[PDB]
Amino acid sequence: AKFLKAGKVAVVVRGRYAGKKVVIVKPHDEGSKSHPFGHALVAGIERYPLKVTKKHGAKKVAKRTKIKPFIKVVNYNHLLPTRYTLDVEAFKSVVSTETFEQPSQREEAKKVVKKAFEERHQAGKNQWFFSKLRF
Amino acid sequence: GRVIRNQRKGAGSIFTSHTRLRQGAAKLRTLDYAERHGYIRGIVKQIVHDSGRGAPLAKVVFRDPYKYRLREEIFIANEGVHTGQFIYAGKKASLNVGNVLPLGSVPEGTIVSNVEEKPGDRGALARASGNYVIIIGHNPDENKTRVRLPSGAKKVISSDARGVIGVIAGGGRVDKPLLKAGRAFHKYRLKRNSWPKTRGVAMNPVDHPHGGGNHQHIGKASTISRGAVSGQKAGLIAARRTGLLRGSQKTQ
Amino acid sequence: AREITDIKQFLELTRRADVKTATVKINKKLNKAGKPFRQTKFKVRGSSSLYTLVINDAGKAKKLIQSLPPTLKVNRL
Amino acid sequence: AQRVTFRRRNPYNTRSNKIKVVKTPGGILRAQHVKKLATRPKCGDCGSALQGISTLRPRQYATVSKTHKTVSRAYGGSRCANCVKERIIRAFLIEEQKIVKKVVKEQTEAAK
Amino acid sequence: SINQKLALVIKSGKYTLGYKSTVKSLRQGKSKLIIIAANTPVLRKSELEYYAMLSKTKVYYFQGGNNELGTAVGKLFRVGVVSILEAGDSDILTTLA
Amino acid sequence: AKRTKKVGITGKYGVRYGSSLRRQVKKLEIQQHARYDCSFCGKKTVKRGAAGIWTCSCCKKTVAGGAYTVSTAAAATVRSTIRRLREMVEA
RNA sequence: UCUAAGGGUCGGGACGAUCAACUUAGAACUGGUACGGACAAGGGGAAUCUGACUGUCUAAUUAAAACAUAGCAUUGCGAUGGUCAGAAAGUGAUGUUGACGCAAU
RNA sequence: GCUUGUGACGGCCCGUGAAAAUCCACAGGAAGGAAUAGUUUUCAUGCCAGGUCGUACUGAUAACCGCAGCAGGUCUCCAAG
RNA sequence: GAUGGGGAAGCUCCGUUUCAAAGGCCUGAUUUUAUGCAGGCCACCAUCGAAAGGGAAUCCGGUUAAGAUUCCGGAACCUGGAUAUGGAUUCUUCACGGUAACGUAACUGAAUGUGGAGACGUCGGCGCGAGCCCUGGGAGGAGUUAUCUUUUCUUCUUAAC
Ligand SMILES: CN[C@@H]1[C@@H](O)[C@@H](O[C@@H]2[C@@H](O)[C@H](O[C@H]3O[C@H](CN)CC[C@H]3N)[C@@H](N)C[C@H]2N)OC[C@]1(C)O
Ligand SMILES: CN[C@@H]1[C@@H](O)[C@@H](O[C@@H]2[C@@H](O)[C@H](O[C@H]3O[C@H](CN)CC[C@H]3N)[C@@H](N)C[C@H]2N)OC[C@]1(C)O
Ligand SMILES: [Mg+2]
Ligand SMILES: [Mg+2]
Ligand SMILES: [Mg+2]
Ligand SMILES: [Mg+2]
Ligand SMILES: [Mg+2]
Ligand SMILES: [Mg+2]
Ligand SMILES: [Mg+2]
Ligand SMILES: [Mg+2]
Ligand SMILES: [Mg+2]
Ligand SMILES: [Mg+2]
Ligand SMILES: [Mg+2]
Ligand SMILES: [Mg+2]
Ligand SMILES: [Mg+2]
Ligand SMILES: [Mg+2]
Ligand SMILES: [Mg+2]
Ligand SMILES: [Mg+2]
Ligand SMILES: [Mg+2]
Ligand SMILES: [Mg+2]
Ligand SMILES: [Mg+2]
Ligand SMILES: [Mg+2]
Ligand SMILES: [Mg+2]
Ligand SMILES: [Mg+2]
Ligand SMILES: [Mg+2]
Ligand SMILES: [Mg+2]
Ligand SMILES: [Mg+2]
Ligand SMILES: [Mg+2]
Ligand SMILES: [Mg+2]
Ligand SMILES: [Mg+2]
Ligand SMILES: [Mg+2]
Ligand SMILES: [Mg+2]
Ligand SMILES: [Mg+2]
Ligand SMILES: [Mg+2]
Ligand SMILES: [Mg+2]
Ligand SMILES: [Mg+2]
Ligand SMILES: [Mg+2]
Ligand SMILES: [Mg+2]
Ligand SMILES: [Mg+2]
Ligand SMILES: [Mg+2]
Ligand SMILES: [Mg+2]
Ligand SMILES: [Mg+2]
Ligand SMILES: [Mg+2]
Ligand SMILES: [Mg+2]
Ligand SMILES: [Mg+2]
Ligand SMILES: [Mg+2]
Ligand SMILES: [Mg+2]
Ligand SMILES: [Mg+2]
Ligand SMILES: [Mg+2]
Ligand SMILES: [Mg+2]
Ligand SMILES: [Mg+2]
Ligand SMILES: [Zn+2]
Ligand SMILES: [Zn+2]
Repeated sequence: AKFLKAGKVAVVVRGRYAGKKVVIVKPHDEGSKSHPFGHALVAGIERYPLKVTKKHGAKKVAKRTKIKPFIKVVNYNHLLPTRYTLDVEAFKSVVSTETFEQPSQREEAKKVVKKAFEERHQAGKNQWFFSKLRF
Repeated sequence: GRVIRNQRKGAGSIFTSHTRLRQGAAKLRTLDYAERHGYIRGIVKQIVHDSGRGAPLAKVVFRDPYKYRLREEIFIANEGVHTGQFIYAGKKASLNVGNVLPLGSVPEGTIVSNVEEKPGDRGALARASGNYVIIIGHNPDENKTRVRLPSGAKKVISSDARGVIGVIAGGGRVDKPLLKAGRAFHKYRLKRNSWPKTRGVAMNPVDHPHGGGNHQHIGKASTISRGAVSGQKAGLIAARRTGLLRGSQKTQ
Repeated sequence: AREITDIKQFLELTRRADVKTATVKINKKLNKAGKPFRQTKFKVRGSSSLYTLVINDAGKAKKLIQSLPPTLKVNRL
Repeated sequence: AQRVTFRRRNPYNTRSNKIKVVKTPGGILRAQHVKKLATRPKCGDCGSALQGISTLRPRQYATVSKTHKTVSRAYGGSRCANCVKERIIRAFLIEEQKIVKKVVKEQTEAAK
Repeated sequence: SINQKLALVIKSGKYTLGYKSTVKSLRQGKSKLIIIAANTPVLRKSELEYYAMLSKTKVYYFQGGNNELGTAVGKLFRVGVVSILEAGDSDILTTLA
Repeated sequence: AKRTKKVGITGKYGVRYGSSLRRQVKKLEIQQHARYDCSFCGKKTVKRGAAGIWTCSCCKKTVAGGAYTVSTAAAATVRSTIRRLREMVEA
C-alpha cells in the first residue's frame, strides 16, 4: 500500500545503527526545512538482549533482558521496510520532532522506550523485533 | 664417453620445475561424507593465473563440516566459471558447468574435466588448458565408466571417481605463433630448464649418439628400441612407424 | 614540543608536579604592518614535552611574570 | 651544487635506502632517510581503500588510538559499508525468503 | 507483443526508469506494475520484489537484458527496471501480467 | 588518415617473422585485446589480461574464458550440450 | 637591426586592465662568399655466394656460412605410465605436473 | 629546466612479475561490571629500564685481487655554469 | 639439515611431517602451601640460511691530531615494565553526535572464525612535491674602476618531532 505508516518495522541500512531493526513512529512523507527529504522517526534497538536458557539464573536473566534503545531520524532511503509490524502505543507521544534537538528529552524518551521494549519483550510479544539480525 | 643431456636430467640440479610463483597444487576437494553422499556448496572467490600454467585457476572456498572454519581449494577453472558463482560438489549436485560429480552420476555425452583416475585421488585427467573428457556409456554393475581422454584413448574408470563439468578455460593458446625466441624464452623461464635445444648432431660423438661426422648426419637409424639402454635412447624411441603422416587421424 | 594558547591552563602547568624549571625569551618582532613590539615567550620544561606560551603584547606578559610561583627556577633570556 | 652521501652502511639503492634531500639550520644539504610510504588498508569485501581509517605501517597501528583504526558503524575497520549495506539487504532478504520456502514445503507437504 | 505494450505506455502514459526511482514509486505506492530486466542481480530482484509485495504491485520479468528493455522503452541507454506510473492507452496490466 | 594498408596492430613486428605468421598472429592479438560485452552488467567493459581470464571494468565480474577470446567455440557448444543433457534428467 | 604569430590571471548594471615566458616564421642591413667556422658528425651505388631476422660460441690465433631461434615434421607416454636418476632404500628429477602436458629426435 | 619522490592513468605478455616474522581491525558474546558507588588503559600526565658484537682508515694509475706502490681486474649512492 | 624412521659391512645414504603415542598456553583450583588437581582451549611438529629482501624507534647545533645519526648541548621517539592523579563512562550500565558518507581526548570483550597491512613486473606519457638551476628589490662583505658597468663575486639558513 503505503507501507510507510506508524506501526511498520524496518531494518536500518546505514549510519552506525545499521543492521538493527527499528519501528517507525512519525513518518514525515515529504521533507522539512531541515532534512529536505522523506524521513521517518524511528525507535530502534541498539544493544539487543541476549540468548536465555533454562539454566540461566535469577539475576542472569535479570541482566540478559536489558535493552539499549535509540531514537533516530532516518532517510527513507536508509530504511529497508520489513513486512513485520509492531504497534507503537506508549511512545506515540515520546518520539517527536520536539524530543530531538535537545538531549534532555531524548534521554527520558530513551528511558520510556527502554521500559517500553523490555515490557513487550518479556511475554514475548513481537518476537522478531528483539531477535538480532546477523550478517 | 660422456653422459648425454637427457641422461643428466633425472638428477635435477638445473632441471627441476621453476616453482616459486605457483598458486598451489590444483586438486579437487578431499572425498568425504558430503561429496560421496550429498552435495556441498562453495563460492569461487577469485580466479587467478598460475605461473607456468595455461589454465586459469579458481579459488573456491567451502565451509568445514566438522569445525567452524572456511576451507579454500585450488580448482582448474572450467570455462564459464566466474567469481561469485556457487559450485556444488559430490553425487547429488546437479549437472551444470563447473560442479563436480562422480562419473556415475552423469549421463553419457557429458563433457567434464579434471577427472580422477581412481576415486578420491583429487583429479588427474584433462587438466590442461582447453582439454576435457567425454563419457561414453556406463556399466552400472561393478560401477565403471568409459571415457575418451584428450589423447583420444578410451579408458575404463570407476563411477565413484569424480570430475568437474565443462572444459578447462584458456583454450586456444597453442594456435597463436610464438613468433620469436623471447616468447619461447619466457614460456620456459617459469616452466623448467628445457630451452633452447642443441641438436645431437651438432655435438661431438662423446656428447651424443648423433654427434660426430665430417658432415652433420645421423649415420644410423634414428629410431631406437624400447629395450635400449640409458644414453642409448635419443631419437624416435620405440617408434612403430615414422615419416610424414598422410590421411586422416581419429581412431575408432 | 608543544605550543599553548590558554593562559589559565599554562598556570596550572607552571605549578604542575614535576616541572622544576622554566624559561622566558624576548624577541624583537614587528607588529602587523608597521612597527616593532616586544614579544615574550614562556617556556616550561616538562618531563616529556616542553610546553610554550607566546604572549603577544607586553601587558599580559608583565602581569604574568608575576604569575610565576617561586621554586620555579626561571632563566631570564 | 652540494653533493650528498648515504647515512647508513647500505650503499645500494634498494627500497629501504630512500633518501630525502634536506637543508638544515646549518645551511647545508644533508641526506635524510625516508621510510616506505605506508599503504591504505583495503575493505576485505570489495577491496577499495576504506575511508575513516588512518594509513600507517602495520606496527604503527599499535601506537595509535582506536578511533583511528575503526569507524562508528558495525564492521567499522573491515568493510566499506556499501558492502555492509549489501550484507544488510542480502542477509534480511535471504533469511526472509527462507521462511517462504519453509512455508511452501508445508504446503506441498499435505497439499501435493 | 509484450514489447509493443510499452510503446503505448511510453507515448500515452506515465512511467519512471531505474532502481532509485522505482523504489520511490513503490514506497509512495505510485506504481501499478514494475518490469525487471532478466540480467539484473538477484539481491536487487529480491529487493524490488519485496518492495513490491509491500506495495501490492505486480511485477513482470522482462526476458532480455537492460540494453534491450531500454531500447524497448525507446531510450538510447540501458534500464534494469521500469516503473509503470499511469497506464497509457494500452491494455498494459490487464493481461497475462 | 588511415595508416597501414594490411598489417594494422601487426606493424609492430615490422618486416620480421614472415607475413603468414604475422597475419596468423594478427587475428588472435585483435581477439585478445577487444572490449567484450558483460553477461552480468551488460556493458562492453569486459577485457582480458592473463590469458584465460576476463573481467569487467566495472561490476568486477571475472569469467574463465578462452585464451585469446572470451567464449571459445568448443566451450559454448559444450555448454549447450550440457543444457540439453540436464533437461533429460529434469523431465 | 626589426616585423608578425603562438599565453596566464582577474571583474562584467563588445572588450578592458594586468602578470609572465623562448619558440616559430619573415624582412632588412652587413663581410676578403664567411658562417653545423673548434668541438661534434653516415661515403654512396649495382650485383653473385651464404645465414631469414635480434640472439650465441672457441677467456689466450677462427665471431663465420658454425650454435640458437620462431616455424615445419616425426617419435614415446593415460600414472600399475614415458624419459631420467641412485650401491641400495619404505629413495629421487619431470611433478605445485596430466596429452592445448611432459619427454626424445 | 635537471635529479628524485609520488599520484591517477594507459601499453605490453602461451612472462601477469617472493616468503615468513609481524602489527592492527572486523565477526562473535565467555565473562565481569554501578549508586553510596562501580567501571575503565586503546584519552592525558607521570615513574623505571633498554644488554651483547661492529663502528678507525683505504675502497683503488700505492691500503683489495694479478709474486710489485703492476697502463689489467673489482658491486653501488650524490652530481654545479 | 637434526629427529622416530628406512638403506648401507661401514665411512655413512635417504627422508623434513615423512606408517611416530612428537606438546604449550591461557585460567582456575591452593588459602596443609606451594602449586597438585579442575576445565576448555591449540595441535601449528627442530634448526640454519639476507650487514642489498621483510623490519619497532632521532634529529639538528657544537666538538677531536685522529671518533661520532655513538661524545656534548638541546629537542624527541620506540619497546618492555611498573603505576598514580586528572579526564571519560554509568540510576537507560558498557560514550554521544550526523539523513548519510563519517566525527571524537577516551568511550569493557575470552574461546574461536575472518579481514586488512608485511606484500612486490615493466615501459609510456601527464599532475604534483622536495632539492638543485636561473632571477628582481633591498640589507651586509669582497673585486674591477685610464675608460665603461645602479657593475663582478659572496652571505641572506631552518632538523627530527
Ligand atoms: C610518559 N609517557 C608514557 C606515559 O604517558 C604512559 O603511556 C601509556 C602508553 O605507554 C600506552 O601505550 C602502550 O601500550 C599499548 C597497549 N596497552 C600499546 C602501545 C604502547 N605504546 C597507552 N596505551 C596508555 C598510556 N598511558 O606510559 C608510558 C610512558 C612512556 O611513560
Ligand atoms: C679454448 N681455446 C683454445 C686455447 O686454449 C688455445 O689452445 C692451445 C692449444 O692449441 C695448444 O695445443 C696446441 O699446441 C700444442 C703444442 N704444439 C700441441 C696441441 C695443440 N692443440 C695447447 N698448448 C693448449 C692451448 N693453450 O688456443 C686454441 C684455442 C682453441 O683457442
Ligand atoms: Mg538439561
Ligand atoms: Mg661417462
Ligand atoms: Mg586440501
Ligand atoms: Mg599451431
Ligand atoms: Mg639452458
Ligand atoms: Mg636445435
Ligand atoms: Mg631438436
Ligand atoms: Mg662440432
Ligand atoms: Mg656415443
Ligand atoms: Mg654423426
Ligand atoms: Mg645440416
Ligand atoms: Mg643432416
Ligand atoms: Mg648407434
Ligand atoms: Mg658511513
Ligand atoms: Mg654534511
Ligand atoms: Mg575513524
Ligand atoms: Mg604516545
Ligand atoms: Mg581519522
Ligand atoms: Mg589504421
Ligand atoms: Mg657561398
Ligand atoms: Mg660544409
Ligand atoms: Mg668505401
Ligand atoms: Mg655500401
Ligand atoms: Mg646469423
Ligand atoms: Mg636491437
Ligand atoms: Mg654466455
Ligand atoms: Mg678465441
Ligand atoms: Mg659476429
Ligand atoms: Mg619453412
Ligand atoms: Mg614397471
Ligand atoms: Mg616411472
Ligand atoms: Mg616402468
Ligand atoms: Mg589441439
Ligand atoms: Mg637513478
Ligand atoms: Mg598484474
Ligand atoms: Mg564487536
Ligand atoms: Mg589534552
Ligand atoms: Mg666511518
Ligand atoms: Mg671514510
Ligand atoms: Mg693498477
Ligand atoms: Mg696486493
Ligand atoms: Mg697470491
Ligand atoms: Mg639427512
Ligand atoms: Mg635466523
Ligand atoms: Mg637487511
Ligand atoms: Mg632498526
Ligand atoms: Mg671522519
Ligand atoms: Mg566522549
Ligand atoms: Mg584469533
Ligand atoms: Zn566493500
Ligand atoms: Zn559487468
